[PDB]
Amino acid sequence: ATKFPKFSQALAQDPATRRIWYGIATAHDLEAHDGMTEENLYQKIFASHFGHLAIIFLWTSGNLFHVAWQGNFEKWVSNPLKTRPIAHSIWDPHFGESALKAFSKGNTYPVNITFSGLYQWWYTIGFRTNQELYKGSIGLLLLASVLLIAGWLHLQPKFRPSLSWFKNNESRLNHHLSGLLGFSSLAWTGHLVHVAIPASRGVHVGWDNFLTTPPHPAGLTPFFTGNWTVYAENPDSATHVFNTSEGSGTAILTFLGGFHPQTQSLWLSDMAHHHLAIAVVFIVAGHMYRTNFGIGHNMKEILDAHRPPGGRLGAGHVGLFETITNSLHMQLGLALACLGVATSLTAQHMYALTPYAYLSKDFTTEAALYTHHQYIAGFLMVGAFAHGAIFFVRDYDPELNKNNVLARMLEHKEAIISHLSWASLFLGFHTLGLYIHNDTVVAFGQPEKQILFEPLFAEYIQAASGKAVYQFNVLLASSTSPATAAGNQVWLPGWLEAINNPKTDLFLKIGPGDFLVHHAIALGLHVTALILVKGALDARGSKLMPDKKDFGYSFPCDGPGRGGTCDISAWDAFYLAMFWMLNTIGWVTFYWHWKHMTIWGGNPGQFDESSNYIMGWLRDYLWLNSSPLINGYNPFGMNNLSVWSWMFLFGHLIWATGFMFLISWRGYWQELIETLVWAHERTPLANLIRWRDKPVALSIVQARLVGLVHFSVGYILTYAAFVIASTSGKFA
Amino acid sequence: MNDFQKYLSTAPVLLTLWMTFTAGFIIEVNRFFPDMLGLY
Amino acid sequence: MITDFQVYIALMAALLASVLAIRLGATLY
Amino acid sequence: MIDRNSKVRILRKESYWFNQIGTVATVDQSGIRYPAVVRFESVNYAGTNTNNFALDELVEVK
Amino acid sequence: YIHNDTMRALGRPQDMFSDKAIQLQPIFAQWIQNIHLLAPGTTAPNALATTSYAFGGDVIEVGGKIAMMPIKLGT
Amino acid sequence: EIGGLTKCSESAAFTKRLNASVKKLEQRASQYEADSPPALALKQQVERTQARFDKYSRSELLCGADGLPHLVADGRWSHAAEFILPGFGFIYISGWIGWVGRKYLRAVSTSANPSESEIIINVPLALKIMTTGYIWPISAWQELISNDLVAVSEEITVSP
Amino acid sequence: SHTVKIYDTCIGCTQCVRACPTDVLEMVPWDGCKSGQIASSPRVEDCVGCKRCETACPTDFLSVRVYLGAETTRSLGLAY
Amino acid sequence: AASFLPSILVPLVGLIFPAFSMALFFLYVQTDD
Ligand code: CLA
Ligand code: CLA
Ligand code: CLA
Ligand code: CLA
Ligand code: CLA
Ligand code: CLA
Ligand SMILES: CCCCCCCCCCCCCCCC(=O)OC[C@H](COP(=O)(O)OC[C@@H](O)CO)OC(=O)CCCCCCCCCCCCCCC
Ligand SMILES: CC(=O)O[C@H]1CC(C)(C)C(=C=C/C(C)=C/C=C\C(C)=C/C=C\C=C(C)\C=C\C=C(/C)C(=O)C[C@@]23O[C@]2(C)C[C@@H](O)CC3(C)C)[C@](C)(O)C1
Ligand SMILES: CC1=C(/C=C/C(C)=C/C=C/C(C)=C/C=C/C=C(C)/C=C/C=C(C)/C=C/C2=C(C)CCCC2(C)C)C(C)(C)CCC1
Ligand SMILES: CC1=C(C/C=C(\C)CCC[C@H](C)CCC[C@H](C)CCCC(C)C)C(=O)c2ccccc2C1=O
Ligand code: SF4
Repeated sequence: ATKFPKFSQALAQDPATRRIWYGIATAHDLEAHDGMTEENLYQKIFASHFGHLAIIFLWTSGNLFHVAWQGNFEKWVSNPLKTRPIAHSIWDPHFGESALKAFSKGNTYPVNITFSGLYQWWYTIGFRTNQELYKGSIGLLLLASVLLIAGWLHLQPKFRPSLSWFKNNESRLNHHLSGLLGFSSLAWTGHLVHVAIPASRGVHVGWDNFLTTPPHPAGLTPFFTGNWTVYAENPDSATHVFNTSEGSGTAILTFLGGFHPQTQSLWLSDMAHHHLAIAVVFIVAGHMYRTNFGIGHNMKEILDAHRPPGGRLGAGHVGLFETITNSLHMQLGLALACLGVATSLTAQHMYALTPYAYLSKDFTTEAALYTHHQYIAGFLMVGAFAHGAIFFVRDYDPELNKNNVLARMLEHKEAIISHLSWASLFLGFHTLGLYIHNDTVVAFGQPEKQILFEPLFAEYIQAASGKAVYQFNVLLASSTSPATAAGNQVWLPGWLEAINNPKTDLFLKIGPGDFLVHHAIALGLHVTALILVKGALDARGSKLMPDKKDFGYSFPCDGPGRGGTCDISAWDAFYLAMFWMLNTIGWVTFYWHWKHMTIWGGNPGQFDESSNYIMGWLRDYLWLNSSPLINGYNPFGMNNLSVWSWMFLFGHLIWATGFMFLISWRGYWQELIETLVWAHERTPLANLIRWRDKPVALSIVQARLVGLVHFSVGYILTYAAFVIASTSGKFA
Repeated sequence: MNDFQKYLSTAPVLLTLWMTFTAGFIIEVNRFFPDMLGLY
Repeated sequence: MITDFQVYIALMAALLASVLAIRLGATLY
Repeated sequence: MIDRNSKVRILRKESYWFNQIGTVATVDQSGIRYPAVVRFESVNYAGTNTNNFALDELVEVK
Repeated sequence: YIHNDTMRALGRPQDMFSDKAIQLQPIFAQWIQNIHLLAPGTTAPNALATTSYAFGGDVIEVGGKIAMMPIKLGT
Repeated sequence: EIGGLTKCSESAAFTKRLNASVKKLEQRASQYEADSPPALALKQQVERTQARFDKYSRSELLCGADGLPHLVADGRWSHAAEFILPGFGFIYISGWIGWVGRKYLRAVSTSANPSESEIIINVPLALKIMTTGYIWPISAWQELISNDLVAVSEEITVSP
Repeated sequence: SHTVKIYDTCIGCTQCVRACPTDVLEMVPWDGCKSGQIASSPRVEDCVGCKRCETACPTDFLSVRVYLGAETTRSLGLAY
Repeated sequence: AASFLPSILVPLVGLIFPAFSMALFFLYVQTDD
């Protein structure tokens, strides 16, 4: 093309403003660009990945640099529980003198406090001085440059990888599993043993003395001799003060279980052992596929041979090998799905099994991290289903996958969708019904008539791991259980202490109130899934539009006929599911925050009793904890929470603005724009200036996207302010 | 009469009557057996 | 304390990244 | 067999009445592409109750 | 409104559109109010009091509670 | 007890709630006087309150720390009154309604105008069909094993 | 601009050509149907994408399908 | 002194840079190669 969308003649030859809008949003769909060959596609994608990696490293470099140049890491290291971590400095020419003072509280210059947890992580991993952080930043800047060079290099004529190289699954998997994940873990345990653990005990091991400071007194003698037990002897005493030698030990690899008494975090020795074990597992697993050395498995054969003899699963997995290798969308979907689960797990396990020192005592940071990863997880999950649908519309070959496990899924689509619908209905009616019952009776002044179910099943699981409050004498909660006898001399001692300590988030106590919220979360997952799954299955066709596959993943509609076909494309399913995703994640995050807020405040009872009905959430959570935020700036002054206050209102604006695009549709606006064109052409003086791109209204799908973005941005921003200002304003 | 009975047999009318009856009997049960959260 | 020289060195490194970034972008174009 | 007043099951996947039963009204014998005219008791999303199908798309049910 | 919000948040209350800073008084309305207040006995000679105490006058109280009072207009 | 709960008869919080509730009503009644219709009403209300708490106390309900009754639903028959027994009631009634509805729809489907009988119900027939739902469990099973309930891929399906 | 295609299931009802707001469709002689006529789309350069034609088709599935595509002044209905 | 950098760079990054970038994009999208 000769216009902006060089990759699309259709858009390029467009006489309106759409040319600009669409060109920007269709830029990264390399597969649909004019004149795209598969080889070029892969090559360009590979190079683009190098660029993304570089951006990630530049981002990390910046954090280190700004903390080192404008932060208080060293002071924090000295007094971790009495210093507020600094992120970066503030230079806003719009600030008033008062603001300069407010944001400069506790320091000598205006500054922003970090709620990212970097200080704790770096403290745990070994960083003790600002100069060290600087070196890291410089190194990452260099690595970023190297990655950029690689992107250019592999796009050059003699270094462009072949399409075959891009499809050698065995070699990549072997290498990625054994080297990227396995050896990297081994390297990490090396760092922990050589640098981190020594630092925790007061010894400095850096690039200056690492080659002459043995990690363990015995040496590598025990390792090669086979007497590995030596490395687990003399674990740090329970009276050990972190970052000092008082009460220190010599152990480097142990399975103590539990948390360091003073830092209330997992033992470093245990983490080292953890990564060492994981390393061996992955390195071994990376020797499973054939890679030009004779031995190994061929993935195609494995998939083809797996067909249940009964015939209940049809022809089995035959045909899937080719489908996956020849479809980038399916690959992306599988990846996003797994990463989404991982992100949720990080959030869930990181607040219970605190990994970093003094992180549990920083309430605001702990709250931010959870909400951060949970939201990212939602986006990652939705994307997986989205690309799954794109696959069906674009890359699915009905003939190749004949009676395959995948095809049969599309044969009982109605069954799946219908049953998922029933589940959603059941959960919805009863969950809401029970909440309303509890609200009404309480309102009428009769709280004794509430329907409160104890979460017995969950309580049982907690007891099974050792919790004793519930009084369920089972498994690890039983002294006579075979399980207790097994680990009583291994890891249970430490675990049974933490699990039965009320001041830890390991298996928090649950009650009737938790039962209901969990069932609400269930509703969210099921309903969000219904929308996404339906979109995927009904993406290649439906009774209303039996030829949907010929129109694509995203199209405005199919006309006002046959009853009306608005929002009938698969893209619209993503659009609709996004709202539900936000709602469910919101419920999850609200639950975590309120529960923890009450615990931190010392009144766990408030949640226990007020969480049973809806008014409680509104009055004892949203209304009560909004007081610090809404008073960031008042008719009498301002404080450091002013920025957070302003953002809260800003979020509401964006959210509501989104509604305009969602409820108002194109026809109205197009007609109005026409009148404006008339005016400009008929008004003297302004007539001198004219447009080169005809002014037109936004398209149907465009408006949907714009609206969803406005809704989403406002949603996240408003909650971000609340979770931070409320927690910090009250407990910090 | 026949025609009126047909009108009374229309869906909307029958629903209202049935629901009124159902609502009434539920209310009456609670009037005589009140405050129950279980079968005792 | 990060010295001025250290800060200036960092800035020089960033510049290299920038020039190498423009090229990658223009090569992908 | 397809014939007037016969009952058949549609075999056109794009049809609203796929795997459903209809009554053959008339079958044209002039070589038109879709000779049979089947009538259904249920309206489609458009409100029609009839369509013309080829003999292969129809299987007699009895 | 947005200007004022930003200013108060930035610690610059003297730059707000308020009765204590840049002020935007409703002069026209204030004028009409005075006209209506002075009407009784002038432009409305046979009347004895204002049509409404909102325009101006005294505070009418019934039962210790205020029924009507002059309502003033500002920025 | 199960879950560390306590029987409501032995929970102090439960009793405290009772006393407090009654006190509130009584304090209100003090304003009104003697046989004043308002006072008599409030007096009757306290009786109901006392009865409710007593019923729950004599029951097997288990209260928590808040002194509020908590229900148990793990399948134990010790607390079957809380969920299992009432649950059977719902299933029986719900099945009755569904079964009779399906029966009527299928019955009027073969009529002169199958759509007029859905907007204007044939009351006589409906009542007859409605009464025959008390044995829905038996009828349903019989219909399943007779291959008359579940259809066999002779139903419309999507293009893919 | 847009693409309009006619399929063999046409019955020559002429309803589509009588609904087009911009004269894009015509009725041409044919022998595959009893009516002896089929629809054609000689002037797709004037299609605005209304889909009124599709709404008028009586066939089980539209015999006339409009696939929206490249946009021009004519297709975007711009009088300015 | 490095301390002066915040007051020399921020004006450029938030005002000069964005302006020139937007101008270039406009010229790029308004050109007919
Ligand atoms: C040992 C050699 C080796 C190594 C180290 C790598 C390393 C890499 N390759 Mg690779 N590659 C290799 C050999 C190797 N390759 C070979 C031989 C081939 C040819 C067959 C390729 C072909 C190839 C392609 C075509 C591409 C790569 C890409 C990449 C990069 C992935 C992006 C990244 O940084 O993520 C690294 C991420 C991490 C280290 C974090 C991992 C986090 C996970 C979630 C941990 C999970 C732990 C555990 C399982 C979770 C438990 C809980 C669970 C149950 C939920 C990475 C740098 C991609 C790239 O970006 O290129 C620029 C790419 O597109 N490679
Ligand atoms: C590794 C992750 C990954 C990758 C490589 C891709 C890659 C791709 N996706 Mg995909 N996607 C992902 C994750 C990913 N996605 C996730 C997580 C989701 C769920 C949200 C989706 C949902 C999704 C949909 C629904 C669609 C794609 C599409 C595409 C393709 C084209 C993308 C495009 O046109 O963008 C071009 C560039 C842009 C759109 C610019 C993005 C601008 C964003 C929307 C606004 C930025 C936010 C805002 C400005 C912040 C300001 C706030 C401030 C005021 C504070 C491309 C192959 C499209 C397609 O058709 O593929 C077939 C498509 O329709 N994806
Ligand atoms: C408060 C807002 C709200 C509410 C309540 C709902 C409710 C519902 N949505 Mg929904 N939705 C909303 C906003 C909302 N939506 C928004 C903003 C969007 C835009 C993204 C969507 C997009 C959306 C999609 C895309 C889908 C839904 C679906 C559903 C249903 C899920 C099944 C369910 O919960 O059954 C229970 C339903 C309820 C509890 C709600 C109605 C309750 C009434 C009052 C009846 C209560 C009866 C009570 C228990 C007593 C009964 C006995 C009595 C008669 C005596 C449900 C009806 C899904 C669906 O169709 O369901 C399968 C679906 O696919 N919604
Ligand atoms: C008595 C009639 C009847 C019967 C037997 C069924 C049976 C079924 N429906 Mg269905 N349904 C009905 C009416 C009925 N439906 C009506 C009127 C509606 C519109 C509101 C729906 C909407 C509906 C949805 C949206 C879904 C089902 C689902 C289901 C299945 C699971 C059971 C369930 O959750 O139902 C729940 C039923 C409802 C929520 C409908 C409310 C109850 C109705 C109004 C009772 C009707 C009684 C009738 C008026 C009595 C008149 C007859 C009398 C004169 C003799 C099952 C096959 C689910 C499914 O596919 O799972 C596999 C599902 O997702 N149904
Ligand atoms: C992406 C990482 C990142 C981010 C978001 C920031 C953010 C900020 N920096 Mg900073 N900085 C970074 C990395 C980063 N820095 C690195 C690596 C260095 C070392 C060279 C510096 C050195 C630095 C100095 C010396 C100063 C700032 C200042 C500032 C603040 C004002 C903005 C400004 O004038 O920038 C100017 C920043 C530079 C000229 C550094 C080079 C630009 C970086 C390397 C860009 C990174 C590329 C990035 C990934 C592109 C993303 C594109 C994406 C949006 C699509 C702001 C908080 C100022 C400040 O403190 O104000 C109070 C200030 O004086 N920065
Ligand atoms: C990082 C970006 C940035 C920076 C550094 C500034 C800086 C400033 N803004 Mg500001 N502003 C910004 C973004 C920014 N703004 C954005 C995004 C908005 C939109 C919401 C605004 C909206 C805004 C308003 C509405 C006002 C300001 C004002 C001001 C000035 C108040 C301080 C002062 O002494 O005023 C006193 C002014 C001076 C001492 C004059 C300084 C000399 C001027 C700035 C020279 C400009 C020449 C420049 C090179 C031309 C640009 C060329 C082009 C190619 C880029 C200050 C210069 C106030 C002002 O007075 O504007 C000047 C004011 O009324 N800003
Ligand atoms: C969790 C989400 C699930 C989705 C992913 C997992 C897929 C599900 C498939 C897993 C197994 C397949 C299951 C059935 C599908 C099936 O029937 O396949 C039967 C299958 C054997 O068939 P094959 O085809 O493999 O073998 C062919 C024969 O020729 C053997 O050679 O496996 C079994 O035998 C399972 C039987 C043990 C089941 C354990 C029962 C124990 C308790 C459960 C019963 C409780 C009753 C209570 C009394 C009231
Ligand atoms: C699905 C899956 O994952 O399967 C995988 C599992 C796994 C394990 C990865 C596989 C592998 C590799 C192999 C061969 C694994 C087998 C065994 C493994 C793990 C490693 C090998 C030998 C160890 C030896 C010979 C011991 C040296 C040990 C010696 C010589 C000593 O005992 C020294 C010592 O005696 C002194 C001198 C005095 C004593 O006082 C102290 C002790 C006793 C300590 C498989 C089987 O290939 C496939
Ligand atoms: C659309 C689509 C797609 C996508 C899909 C998806 C997205 C999926 C997801 C999925 C998922 C998301 C899944 C999940 C799963 C989970 C699981 C499977 C779990 C399991 C568990 C287990 C197995 C167990 C465990 C345990 C243990 C270990 C021990 C004891 C305890 C317990 C519990 C813990 C694709 C692209 C492919 C294409 C086609 C279409
Ligand atoms: C307001 C509104 C509009 C009109 C909104 C418009 C025209 C946005 C115009 C302003 C934006 C910010 C674009 C302005 C861009 C500047 C002129 C600078 C452009 C520079 C280029 C080089 C990009 C629609 O077109 C529409 C369509 C369908 C449903 C709802 C709606 C709707 O609600
Ligand atoms: S998008 Fe427009 S043309 Fe399509 S169904 Fe909706 S209103 Fe009709």
